[PDB]
Amino acid sequence: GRRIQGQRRGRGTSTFRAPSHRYKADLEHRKVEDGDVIAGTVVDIEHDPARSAPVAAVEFEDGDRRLILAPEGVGVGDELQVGVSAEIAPGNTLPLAEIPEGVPVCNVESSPGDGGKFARASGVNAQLLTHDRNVAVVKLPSGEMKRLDPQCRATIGVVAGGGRTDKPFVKAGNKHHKMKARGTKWPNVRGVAMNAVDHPFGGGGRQHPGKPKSISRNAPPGRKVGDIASKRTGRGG
Amino acid sequence: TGAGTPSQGKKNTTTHTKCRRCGEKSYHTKKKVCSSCGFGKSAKRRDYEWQSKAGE
Amino acid sequence: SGRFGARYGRVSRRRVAEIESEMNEDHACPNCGEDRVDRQGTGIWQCSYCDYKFTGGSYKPETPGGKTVRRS
RNA sequence: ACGACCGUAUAGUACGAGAGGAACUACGGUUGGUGGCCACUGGUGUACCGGUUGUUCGAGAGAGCACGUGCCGGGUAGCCA
RNA sequence: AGCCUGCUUGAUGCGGGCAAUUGAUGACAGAAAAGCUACCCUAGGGAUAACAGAGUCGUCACUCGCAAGAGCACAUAUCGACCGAGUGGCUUGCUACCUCGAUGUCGGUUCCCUCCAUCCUGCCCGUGCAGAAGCGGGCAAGGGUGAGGUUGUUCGCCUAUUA
RNA sequence: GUCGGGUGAGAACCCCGACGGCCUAAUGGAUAAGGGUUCCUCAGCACUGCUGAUCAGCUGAGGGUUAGCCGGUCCUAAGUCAUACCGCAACUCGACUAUGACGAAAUGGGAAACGGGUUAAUAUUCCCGUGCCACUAUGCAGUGAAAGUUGACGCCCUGGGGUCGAUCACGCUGGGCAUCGCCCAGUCGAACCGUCCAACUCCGUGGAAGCCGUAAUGGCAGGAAGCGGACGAACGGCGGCAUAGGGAAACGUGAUUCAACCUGGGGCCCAUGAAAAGACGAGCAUAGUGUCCGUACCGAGAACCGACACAGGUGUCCAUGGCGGCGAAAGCCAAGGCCUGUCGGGAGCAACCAACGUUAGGGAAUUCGGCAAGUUAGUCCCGUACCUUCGGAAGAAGGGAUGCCUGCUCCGGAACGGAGCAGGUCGCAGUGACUCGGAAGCUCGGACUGUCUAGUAACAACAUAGGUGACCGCAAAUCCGCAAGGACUCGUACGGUCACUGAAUCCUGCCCAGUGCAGGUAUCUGAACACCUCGUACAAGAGGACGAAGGACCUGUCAACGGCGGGGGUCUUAAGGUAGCGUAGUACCUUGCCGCAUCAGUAGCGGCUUGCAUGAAUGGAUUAACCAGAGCUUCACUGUCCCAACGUUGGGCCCGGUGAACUGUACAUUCCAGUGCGGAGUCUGGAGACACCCAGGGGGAAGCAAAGACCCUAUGGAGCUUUACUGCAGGCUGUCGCUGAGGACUCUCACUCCGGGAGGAGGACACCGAUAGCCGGGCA
RNA sequence: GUGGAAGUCUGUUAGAGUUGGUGUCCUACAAUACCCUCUCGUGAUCUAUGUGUAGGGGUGAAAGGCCCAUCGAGUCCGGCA
Ligand SMILES: CC(=O)NC[C@H]1CN(c2ccc(N3CCOCC3)c(F)c2)C(=O)O1
Ligand SMILES: [Cl-]
Ligand SMILES: [Cl-]
Ligand SMILES: [Cl-]
Ligand SMILES: [K+]
Ligand SMILES: [Mg+2]
Ligand SMILES: [Mg+2]
Ligand SMILES: [Mg+2]
Ligand SMILES: [Mg+2]
Ligand SMILES: [Mg+2]
Ligand SMILES: [Mg+2]
Ligand SMILES: [Mg+2]
Ligand SMILES: [Mg+2]
Ligand SMILES: [Mg+2]
Ligand SMILES: [Mg+2]
Ligand SMILES: [Mg+2]
Ligand SMILES: [Mg+2]
Ligand SMILES: [Mg+2]
Ligand SMILES: [Mg+2]
Ligand SMILES: [Mg+2]
Ligand SMILES: [Mg+2]
Ligand SMILES: [Mg+2]
Ligand SMILES: [Mg+2]
Ligand SMILES: [Mg+2]
Ligand SMILES: [Mg+2]
Ligand SMILES: [Mg+2]
Ligand SMILES: [Mg+2]
Ligand SMILES: [Mg+2]
Ligand SMILES: [Mg+2]
Ligand SMILES: [Mg+2]
Ligand SMILES: [Mg+2]
Ligand SMILES: [Mg+2]
Ligand SMILES: [Mg+2]
Ligand SMILES: [Mg+2]
Ligand SMILES: [Mg+2]
Ligand SMILES: [Mg+2]
Ligand SMILES: [Mg+2]
Ligand SMILES: [Mg+2]
Ligand SMILES: [Mg+2]
Ligand SMILES: [Mg+2]
Ligand SMILES: [Mg+2]
Ligand SMILES: [Mg+2]
Ligand SMILES: [Mg+2]
Ligand code: NA
Ligand code: NA
Ligand code: NA
Ligand code: NA
Ligand code: NA
Ligand code: NA
Ligand code: NA
Ligand code: NA
Ligand code: NA
Ligand code: NA
Ligand code: NA
Ligand code: NA
Ligand code: NA
Ligand code: NA
Ligand code: NA
Ligand code: NA
Ligand SMILES: [Sr+2]
Ligand SMILES: [Sr+2]
Ligand SMILES: [Sr+2]
Ligand SMILES: [Sr+2]
Ligand SMILES: [Sr+2]
Ligand SMILES: [Sr+2]
Ligand SMILES: [Sr+2]
Ligand SMILES: [Sr+2]
Ligand SMILES: [Sr+2]
Ligand SMILES: [Sr+2]
Ligand SMILES: [Sr+2]
Ligand SMILES: [Sr+2]
Ligand SMILES: [Sr+2]
Ligand SMILES: [Sr+2]
Ligand SMILES: [Sr+2]
Ligand SMILES: [Sr+2]
Ligand SMILES: [Sr+2]
Ligand SMILES: [Sr+2]
Ligand SMILES: [Sr+2]
Ligand SMILES: [Sr+2]
Ligand SMILES: [Sr+2]
Ligand SMILES: [Sr+2]
Ligand SMILES: [Sr+2]
Ligand SMILES: [Sr+2]
Ligand SMILES: [Sr+2]
Ligand SMILES: [Sr+2]
Ligand SMILES: [Sr+2]
Ligand SMILES: [Sr+2]
Ligand SMILES: [Sr+2]
Ligand SMILES: [Sr+2]
Ligand SMILES: [Sr+2]
Ligand SMILES: [Sr+2]
Ligand SMILES: [Sr+2]
Ligand SMILES: [Sr+2]
Ligand SMILES: [Sr+2]
Ligand SMILES: [Sr+2]
Ligand SMILES: [Sr+2]
Ligand SMILES: [Sr+2]
Ligand SMILES: [Sr+2]
Ligand SMILES: [Sr+2]
Ligand SMILES: [Sr+2]
Ligand SMILES: [Sr+2]
Ligand SMILES: [Sr+2]
Ligand SMILES: [Sr+2]
Ligand SMILES: [Sr+2]
Ligand SMILES: [Sr+2]
Ligand SMILES: [Sr+2]
Repeated sequence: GRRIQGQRRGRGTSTFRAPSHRYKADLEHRKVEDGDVIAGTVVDIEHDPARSAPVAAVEFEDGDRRLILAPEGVGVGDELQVGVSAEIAPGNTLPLAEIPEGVPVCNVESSPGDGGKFARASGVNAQLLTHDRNVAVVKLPSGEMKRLDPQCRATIGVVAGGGRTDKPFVKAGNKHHKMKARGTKWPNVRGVAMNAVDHPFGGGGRQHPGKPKSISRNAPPGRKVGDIASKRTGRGG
Repeated sequence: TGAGTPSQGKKNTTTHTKCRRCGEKSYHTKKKVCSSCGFGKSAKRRDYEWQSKAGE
Repeated sequence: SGRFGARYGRVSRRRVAEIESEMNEDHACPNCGEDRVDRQGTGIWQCSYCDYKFTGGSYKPETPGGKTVRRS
């Protein structure tokens, strides 16, 4: 047959790539020698093309001007701090250790210094539950209890732009514009609507998948389609 | 719109041009590669054994 | 959702209404206390009175979870 | 290159208890087919004459263009049914 | 079961062979083997089908012989079983003779010629022919056999006219 | 096109005049690509040109393109390449990371030029006049100098400033017309230098508790109006430029509406609308330098692509010429262009054909079907049903009005803007042409806008928002690469990947037996290495012990593939079809039965319904709006029909010139029968038949065009499928190497990841190399 | 009343497309053309140039569509007589 769409993606051609040349900044926690003294002033709020959420421009004491993953409630003029001794207020970054338990956190690092990996999407937030001298237990937006090095930096508060998902797109044209700002091929043609040569579900006098949709974890690319290694399906039970 | 005559009208793009190295009008000015001698692609001269019958 | 005419159906435009209705109400500025906050774009709000530009929800200047941070 | 039908007189007669109800023959007409013709009626008639919209020739007069007449009304010859 | 033999040579291991028995190929004189294509492609075949032609004529249509029977009585005004004998070539089936380097489909339409097993018209015979209207039969192909509703329909069903 | 004339050996088509026409977003003007001399002159007609030719994009020979201030050149965009590094058996191959370079000629950014004149052909390039920019040198000034500003930016609505154009008023200059007094043209004048400044922002004064302001939003004791001031715009005004230039002459003044250009206010985003060089910041005089490349012409119904001088295709700007009107619409007309969408002559000009006008009475009877044609139509007033998601349906439907002339009213600053009134009056007809909906109802489908088979399918098919399920915490899930590496990803669960369903509304039942996926698993089964036994002086080999994933077995799961019958008052094989809907786009029987409607209805709609063989995200039911989607009915209308006629234009027919192709075994004036491989112009028997030519519609030549695409055959091909055969990738899992210290455990030193580094996390695992078992139409 | 939203409506504005005529053409003007009708025309819009993705691979709102008159696996030459 022919390579299915999922396989064209991998080649990374223009159609599947993200409009990077159009993206603003790589919202990473600043690197501080130590001491925490580092503080800056929010100079402006901006739109982040890559996350459909607002992002804050900050001017740091030592001259550095960098965009920041802004939590909800940050406004121009406000003063933010990054360091072990940073005050415990929204918009401030410090290691999970210095953070009091029971406080909403965002843009959590996976390993100390990476710059933040978790909870960065619109209106989401991690929850710092347990502390320790060895492990910091954080509840991620997915509900999972993640164990992280207490040295992993994070920002206090939830991410800005919450509720974005509440409003329906209403029309194809609205999806269209968003999609044009992401690394995604859209619209999507159903597998079952294609020819047998283009997809494992193609063919047939009438549209219907050929075999069952739950495919094995070991299936090769080109065949792994439908419900991948489903532990179950449906809504029943 | 037909693939034939009506679609031949839009052809005013220049691609293959006189090649600096070999003299043939095969230097693709967009690719900057000569389809005849390989100029732009190879220091060596484009050449293939299939350009002649196997035993000759 | 009247610009949507007889298209899309109830729910889709019923929500667009409530959402945009709460979105355009005059909001009490966090800086001063005036109800003069207007959205400038996605998640971006500004007070026409004192010019305080700040981040908030996508369609509301404050979200449930946002209001939680303050507490704890 | 003529085929067929209806109607009237025959006759409310012959026949028949009655109900009902013919024919020969002589007439008038209709229909289908056929050939021809245009006085009559009808169609056409970008011959022609008139009305009138827009625009151009300054107005007027008189005209062009608007598809092979701008549009509308009338219509001779001829050709037609 | 006995014997022959293995690369310089001896020993051992483990092989190679002469004769034969047993193990299966049932597509049974032995390949190890599932489908779709209307997206299709090539070679060819009238060596082989679909239209049509041709042969046949069970089928079909029509006829005749015999005439049980009924027809209030009365075979033969009329209807007419069984069985028997035929004609046609409109239906259908059979065949594979013609054509696969091509004989374009059904229905309709338009236009022309024809057949008679006659629906009307002309002339007749019988009647279970009073008359009128019928029913059945004979000669006869000059002319006529029209308009409409459903359906692609042919066919057919239905409507109002009609000789 | 026509009449005259010119040139010439020769003139329908080469040129002049007149008369008649054609083109108005183009048939005019400037250009991009592309072409490449096609441009200009002279001389020609063998070639090319749909006829002719004295003509030409043709032939021959000469000539023509002039730049500091127009492009290139310079900058960077998506992105490309080169070198280095790494991979690869290898390279002209390959991804990343560095460096460098490349990448925009109309149409991204960008130092600077205008007016006139001149040539056969160039022209912001030459010449004349005037101006400007950059660099450098000299001199005076200046110590400032890099912070910042600019370059530099989306979509929708809109105010203000304002030029050209157009129009109105009056004057001047010139022309036209000649029953009036009208009608047309002109009335000019740049870059540049100087100056003026609305809006925005800000300051002082002031002191509003209700005022200020807008087309609209809006503004204010955190200080409104008013007043004064700072900063501050035009390709704009004004003065110079200019006893420059241009004009035969006059060589105007005001106004309105105002493209360009300038400057503001508002609204929208699950969309956020480049960068870099450069400029400004940062004075003036004088002088010198400013090289290199492009520059003709066409830009299309003859200069480009399509084999052609091809009715096709082909980007940009002129979008403000007059009347008209809502208008960048029609129609008519200027400026400008053309008679080359390039063969002519003749016949009242027949048949027949292409386009088309008009047809009495009937009015869809025509046809599969109203196909084709027609009907309606612009604007204002009145009025408007079912249904509905309350938006819509709706221009529903239906009714009335509509010109001209005279005198006026109202809105507005006014328009050469708009809305009305009174009176008079013409026609068959006042949206008089042109422009310009036919309307209504029922049913099916898909919610809607949107997509598609370039070249027979526009649909009910694809998409879509919405609904749902699946995978994954990021050293992830999914995917590409042999590798080095890479997409997703400047992304992180409100994410994005993989699938199904397909707006809204009411809903979405039962089944886990089979198959799929997933989890678990005492016991069973389960490979290789190592280990143990036998065997062999060793080895082959036989067997044992241990046992990973996987399987057996158990469980979960149907918005996972799918299933929801026969029989009786359970059986196969898990369950046995629930809400709904139903003769369906699914119903074989079938034109089912009843009703509606018609003279008559295999249609259509409503009801019934045992459903050959409906049914719930293989989604069910239903549904407003939408639709070049399928079917049905009504009103209106009509040459679709009854049944055809006459007319218009171009052909056809005759004449001059030009001048192919298809096709051809031979013979050939046939017809009726027969015969024959059963479908004969050619055989047989008869009949008929003097030769040739013109026009015609096409009966035959099983007419011409294509080695039938249907069917079958071939130990033919290809695309596709799968629990066909055989293999190959890939995933999981064990084992050996890397690999180290002290049936479960700790550590650190390799190795991996995070961190700028210090160091942190992990750790003999993982990655990688080798091999073994399982899965494996993803691929051959 | 103001305001002026909309994958909103009318529209041969430009521009894009193509329902029917099964019209004309079918040795064509044309190896996909001509005319009338018809659809879209502020947006998932249309369009120019530049740039990227390459053959069991692309690209595909999916028609086995498209990748230079070529596609159920392009073209060229070679294998090859
Ligand atoms: C065009 C062509 O194939 N020409 C060659 C031959 C075959 N043929 C023919 C055969 C079957 C059929 N059909 C008719 C309908 O049923 C299916 C077969 C047919 F129409 C015509 C014919 O006449 O000449
Ligand atoms: Cl999304
Ligand atoms: Cl240029
Ligand atoms: Cl304003
Ligand atoms: K045949
Ligand atoms: Mg970031
Ligand atoms: Mg994209
Ligand atoms: Mg889809
Ligand atoms: Mg399909
Ligand atoms: Mg497949
Ligand atoms: Mg579906
Ligand atoms: Mg389905
Ligand atoms: Mg044995
Ligand atoms: Mg045999
Ligand atoms: Mg035998
Ligand atoms: Mg073949
Ligand atoms: Mg045969
Ligand atoms: Mg007889
Ligand atoms: Mg006769
Ligand atoms: Mg000359
Ligand atoms: Mg010139
Ligand atoms: Mg021409
Ligand atoms: Mg009539
Ligand atoms: Mg009929
Ligand atoms: Mg029609
Ligand atoms: Mg007034
Ligand atoms: Mg139906
Ligand atoms: Mg649709
Ligand atoms: Mg097509
Ligand atoms: Mg369509
Ligand atoms: Mg669908
Ligand atoms: Mg969603
Ligand atoms: Mg969905
Ligand atoms: Mg979804
Ligand atoms: Mg029914
Ligand atoms: Mg024939
Ligand atoms: Mg053949
Ligand atoms: Mg076949
Ligand atoms: Mg095969
Ligand atoms: Mg790293
Ligand atoms: Mg295969
Ligand atoms: Mg492009
Ligand atoms: Mg198909
Ligand atoms: Na017989
Ligand atoms: Na007769
Ligand atoms: Na009938
Ligand atoms: Na000529
Ligand atoms: Na000025
Ligand atoms: Na006008
Ligand atoms: Na639309
Ligand atoms: Na099951
Ligand atoms: Na079912
Ligand atoms: Na449509
Ligand atoms: Na007619
Ligand atoms: Na003939
Ligand atoms: Na194939
Ligand atoms: Na309102
Ligand atoms: Na069309
Ligand atoms: Na290929
Ligand atoms: Sr990052
Ligand atoms: Sr980083
Ligand atoms: Sr399928
Ligand atoms: Sr359930
Ligand atoms: Sr082009
Ligand atoms: Sr190269
Ligand atoms: Sr070589
Ligand atoms: Sr009588
Ligand atoms: Sr009587
Ligand atoms: Sr005329
Ligand atoms: Sr009219
Ligand atoms: Sr099968
Ligand atoms: Sr099919
Ligand atoms: Sr058979
Ligand atoms: Sr006879
Ligand atoms: Sr008779
Ligand atoms: Sr028949
Ligand atoms: Sr029947
Ligand atoms: Sr001559
Ligand atoms: Sr010339
Ligand atoms: Sr460059
Ligand atoms: Sr430019
Ligand atoms: Sr625009
Ligand atoms: Sr104005
Ligand atoms: Sr020029
Ligand atoms: Sr031009
Ligand atoms: Sr053209
Ligand atoms: Sr075309
Ligand atoms: Sr003119
Ligand atoms: Sr000529
Ligand atoms: Sr008339
Ligand atoms: Sr009809
Ligand atoms: Sr009818
Ligand atoms: Sr009306
Ligand atoms: Sr298309
Ligand atoms: Sr729904
Ligand atoms: Sr199961
Ligand atoms: Sr039931
Ligand atoms: Sr539905
Ligand atoms: Sr003829
Ligand atoms: Sr629209
Ligand atoms: Sr429209
Ligand atoms: Sr058609
Ligand atoms: Sr027509
Ligand atoms: Sr054609
Ligand atoms: Sr508009
Ligand atoms: Sr070959």
